[PDB]
Amino acid sequence: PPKTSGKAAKKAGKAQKNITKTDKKKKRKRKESYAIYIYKVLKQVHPDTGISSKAMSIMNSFVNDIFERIAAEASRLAHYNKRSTITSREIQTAVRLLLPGELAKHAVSEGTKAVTKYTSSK
Amino acid sequence: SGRGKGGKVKGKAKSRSNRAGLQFPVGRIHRLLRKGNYAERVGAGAPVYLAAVMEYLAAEVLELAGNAARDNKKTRIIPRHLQLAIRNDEELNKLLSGVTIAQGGVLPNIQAVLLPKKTEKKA
Repeated sequence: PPKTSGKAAKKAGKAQKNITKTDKKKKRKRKESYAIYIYKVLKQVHPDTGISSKAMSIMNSFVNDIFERIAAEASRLAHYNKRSTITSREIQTAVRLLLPGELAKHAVSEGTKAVTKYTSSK
Repeated sequence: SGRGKGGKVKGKAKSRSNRAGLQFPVGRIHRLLRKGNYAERVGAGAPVYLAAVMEYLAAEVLELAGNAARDNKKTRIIPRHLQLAIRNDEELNKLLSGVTIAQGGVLPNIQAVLLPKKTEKKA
């Protein structure tokens, strides 16, 4: 609206892009994010509950690691079949290798829903 | 422009192919998987299942975190819950671990971490 941004960042930096609380915290080579997923699922389980930006930063890193660990099993299984591709076969087994069967049976059902609704998110 | 907004600008760049949010496209997923030497390609339908699994995991974590936040009479979950309550859950801790100090039983490898016997001693 009349009166536009006077300064721009692009210059030499002292500390990391001389950021002081104004922007989004960018560090530790973090690139893009599951924030959309977490913020979407959060309100489906706990709508009245919210989350701090600090917690979100750690939460995303925590939940991501969980998937990373499962992805490792996928590569492990594919290695037995002498392949380098991830399919439902690996996913289903990978989850059952780390996550208890009681919970694993819930994950499978959730996946079936996603494939039937053709939605890559809840 | 200088004079004003001559054309139609909207997003970060001008292309029909554009990414609205911080989402991860198939190409980026493949790149990450290859960077970790996990897989080269993904089967059709698998990304849909992968997403569901991820959302399921997140749901469980958010359930515990959200409940814990309310216990502390907080409207928004604080980082203290992630370093305390979330660290107490054995299920989450199990999947959050890799081969290091053995927590659970799942240690992928040839034998058990303790080893069923001793080795040979030389005289």
